Amino acid sequence: MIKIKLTHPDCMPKIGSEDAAGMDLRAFFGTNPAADLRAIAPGKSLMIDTGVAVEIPRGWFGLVVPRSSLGKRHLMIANTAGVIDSDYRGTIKMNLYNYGSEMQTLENFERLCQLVVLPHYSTHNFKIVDELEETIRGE
Amino acid sequence: MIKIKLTHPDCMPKIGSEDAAGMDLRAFFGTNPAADLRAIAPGKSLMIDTGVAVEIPRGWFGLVVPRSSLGKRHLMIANTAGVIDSDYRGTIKMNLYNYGSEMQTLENFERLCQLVVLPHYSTHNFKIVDELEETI
Amino acid sequence: MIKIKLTHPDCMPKIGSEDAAGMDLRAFFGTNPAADLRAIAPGKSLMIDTGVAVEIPRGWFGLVVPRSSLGKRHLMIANTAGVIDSDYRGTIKMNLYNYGSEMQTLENFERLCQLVVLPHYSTHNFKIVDELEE
Repeated sequence: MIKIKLTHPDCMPKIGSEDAAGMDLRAFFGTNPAADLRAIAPGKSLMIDTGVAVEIPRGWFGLVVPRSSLGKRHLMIANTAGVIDSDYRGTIKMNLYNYGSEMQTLENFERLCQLVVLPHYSTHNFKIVDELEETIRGE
Repeated sequence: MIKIKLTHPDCMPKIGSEDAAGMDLRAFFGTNPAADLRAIAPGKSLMIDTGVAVEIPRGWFGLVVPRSSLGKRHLMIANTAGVIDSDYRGTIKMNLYNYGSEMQTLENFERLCQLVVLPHYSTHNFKIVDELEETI
Repeated sequence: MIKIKLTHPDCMPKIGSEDAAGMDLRAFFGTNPAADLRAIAPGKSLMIDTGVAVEIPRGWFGLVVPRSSLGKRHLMIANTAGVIDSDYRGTIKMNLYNYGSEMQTLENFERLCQLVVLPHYSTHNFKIVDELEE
């Protein structure tokens, strides 16, 4: 199981169908009255908290990518894609960058990125060698 | 298996060796349009049909990313990477954005993006908790 | 296991905790003192050799994405993300594009991208179908 800890109950990611690859992470601007909206100007970035901390199982990791709706807004994750290790315990942040020409305003709890949980090879299970075994593709 | 449905036979993804991570998806502008080349200006985007609809096995999903040759052309997917759920049944689209400084032209049936099919954890197998466990 | 061939010993990817999803690929500019620093101006790109060639097991592949810290530097992989097939035997390259407004400089052997090794479905295990099930 993925264990999920929420800063506020409304940070709960949007769960899709049984077949969904991912769950939608939402902006969390806080609970104060002024937390209703935040704006990202063209060429600027904003570190957005999701209010979601996760315990991903050992052997898996979290991939954070934009929702397709982010594409129309010309927003991207500044570091392209978030990689959430299974030992990470803080809340997931989305550092969103405005590569378009118009200012983008976001609502509190708006769905912005997908969290997909995938398996990975153990990064300690490697061996340094002097030559690798050749293949037709090679290069 | 990956079930592949083609709008036109020339939409067939380019499948490489047994060891290839992904298959190459192609632009689809129609059978034989007069405008077989479409230009994308700097700062502009173009929604491109691949002509490819897939059924991906349950427990897996499709990741759509540019081919490496798009890097030199300064084209990205507007939403960075496509996420194709295993219950998606339309054709895959590539919304390509020109982030560079010069016009780029795409050709009908040109290979543009890779479709890699990857496993994912069930998004329903979660539990909300009050506190997370520290790490072993 | 993953087999790794390094052009120079200092190219060794940064290995993290046992839980780490990936290992950090480093810039490899050479063995020079002339190789200490490179600059990438806004709107420009630099093809960066990692000095790292890998033999990834069959059934798996390598995904190369920026480190989190590249986001603050407004550097991206020009082709968004690297896809390393299990039969690729050259060294991994990072073609880094400066999409921001400020100058960036990178040091030799500085950690830049994450390499994550993940399974992929066999692209030969497909059927061409007349019409799909909805």
